[PDB]
Amino acid sequence: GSHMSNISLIVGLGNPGSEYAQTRHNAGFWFVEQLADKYGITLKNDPKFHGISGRGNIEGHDVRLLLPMTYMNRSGQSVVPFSKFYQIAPEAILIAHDELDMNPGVIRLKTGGGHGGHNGLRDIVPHIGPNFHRLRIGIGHPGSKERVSGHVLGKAPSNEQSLMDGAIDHALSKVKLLVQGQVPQAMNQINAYKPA
Repeated sequence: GSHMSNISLIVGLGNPGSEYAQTRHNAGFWFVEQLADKYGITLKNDPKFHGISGRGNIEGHDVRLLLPMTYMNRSGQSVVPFSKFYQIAPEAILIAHDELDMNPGVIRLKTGGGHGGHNGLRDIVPHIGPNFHRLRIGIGHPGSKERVSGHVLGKAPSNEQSLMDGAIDHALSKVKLLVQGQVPQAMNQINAYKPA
């Protein structure tokens, strides 16, 4: 299984299909797909766990990557059995996700807390509890609750996309600290990111 707070499972939240791939609610997929490319981790079909998953070495540590293919609001139907099967405790899990409550170009590492209204996290916390780490990728808020769907399921304008892409790239550079268990240092260095 996992060991301490070395991160050994990195989950990206999102929806399956080309129609959702460029939407804000797929920010977690963007991070994990980019991470997989950086480290040469193959993301392959994983029907048993309703996802796409991979396993490989990040900086000398055996790490698994997971993209649920459940649709966002059923993400726990992938994350929970996967983490349980591989005996990965929440403390060794990082979940990357879009964050309505932060600006595009803001990114933060958080440990614990609730779902903040996020429908993917809402499907995960009841089962494994809150004590996993989160890479909160700011996407902004559309105003009202009524608008949250056409917002998260929208394709950001280019300036916002650039801001998010730069923040994601910064976070990729800090995964080495996370897989090494250096959560405090990673939190400081991720949270300090500015776009300009």
